[PDB]
Amino acid sequence: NTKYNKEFLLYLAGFVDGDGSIIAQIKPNQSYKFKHQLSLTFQVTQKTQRRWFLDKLVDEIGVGYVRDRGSVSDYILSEIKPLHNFLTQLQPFLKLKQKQANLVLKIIEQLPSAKESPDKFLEVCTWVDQIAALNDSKTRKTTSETVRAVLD
Amino acid sequence: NTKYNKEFLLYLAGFVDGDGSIIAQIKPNQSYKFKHQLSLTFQVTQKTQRRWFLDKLVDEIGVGYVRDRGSVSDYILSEIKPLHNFLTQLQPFLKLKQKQANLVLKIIEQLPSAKESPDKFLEVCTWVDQIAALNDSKTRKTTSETVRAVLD
DNA sequence: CGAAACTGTCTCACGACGTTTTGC
DNA sequence: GCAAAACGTCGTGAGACAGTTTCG
Ligand SMILES: [Ca+2]
Ligand SMILES: [Ca+2]
Ligand SMILES: [Ca+2]
Repeated sequence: NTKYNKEFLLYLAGFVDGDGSIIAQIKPNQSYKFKHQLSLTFQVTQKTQRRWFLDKLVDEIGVGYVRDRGSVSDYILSEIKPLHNFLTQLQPFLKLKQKQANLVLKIIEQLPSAKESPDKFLEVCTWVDQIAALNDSKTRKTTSETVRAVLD
Repeated sequence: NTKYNKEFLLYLAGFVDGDGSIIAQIKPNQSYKFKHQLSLTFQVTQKTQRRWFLDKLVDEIGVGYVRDRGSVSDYILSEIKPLHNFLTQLQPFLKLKQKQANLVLKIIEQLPSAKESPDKFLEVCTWVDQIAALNDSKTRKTTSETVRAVLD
């Protein structure tokens, strides 16, 4: 439950609004009660020759990791608890991705809840829809509508 | 000669390191003495549906303008004086583009002497080589080397 | 089972120039 | 003659997912 310096949050919020992404996904997966996993991800993408900057975010944020994918790299943070702590503090300084950060926080708080009702889980999936709508979504497939394959 | 708020600068620096570009160019033009114009530009690019963010920047920075170019728009700041003032205050919070910022600042401060000595003009055209090397330059064509057509 | 990771890629939304036209 | 504006383009450097797997 680390407390972040405001100057750091202000700059990073700007950077996140730029090269960052706040993602919410519904991943079909049979091992789950509702045959889908609710996935949340905070990420920052950057050309690999500049990964030092992402590695630094790992150290500064105190959690997450950097993944290499060729000419580009990403700082990824998915652990729900640290993500909630982080987005809570980052959120007030965001200008382009604040709505989605808030939706993510809202989803996180409703996870245990939605993981018990086919309709509560479906409501949460509705939140995921909104986040995707707010992002420049171009290759999305699984939506709350598709999860509504739960009826039967 | 406007003084910007620190939290505004902190956020913007991060956003600039993300979607911005600090540019220096040598534009071949016959109307100039040394057949080239020293052009400097600070710009922030964004998908046109988010043009409001760029329009808002024009108000917050107090100078500059937004141009449209298809699916994308750009906030542009070229006026050398407000540019110098703006970058002077932003530069300390930059992390990926701090070097190019200080170089632009330096080019501006040396512009006057650059007009006289055809040799100082080439040394300034050096500063611009440096800036392009720092950016992810890939379509550049006019360098200090080409300027050396100042040999007759 | 389920939190989180490992792995790959579609379609841009940017970055970083260049070329031309003004205007004092 | 130089500053600032206009208008147009190369080649990504991002964003935003998808899909399958690890293992307490
Ligand atoms: Ca962006
Ligand atoms: Ca960037
Ligand atoms: Ca970007």
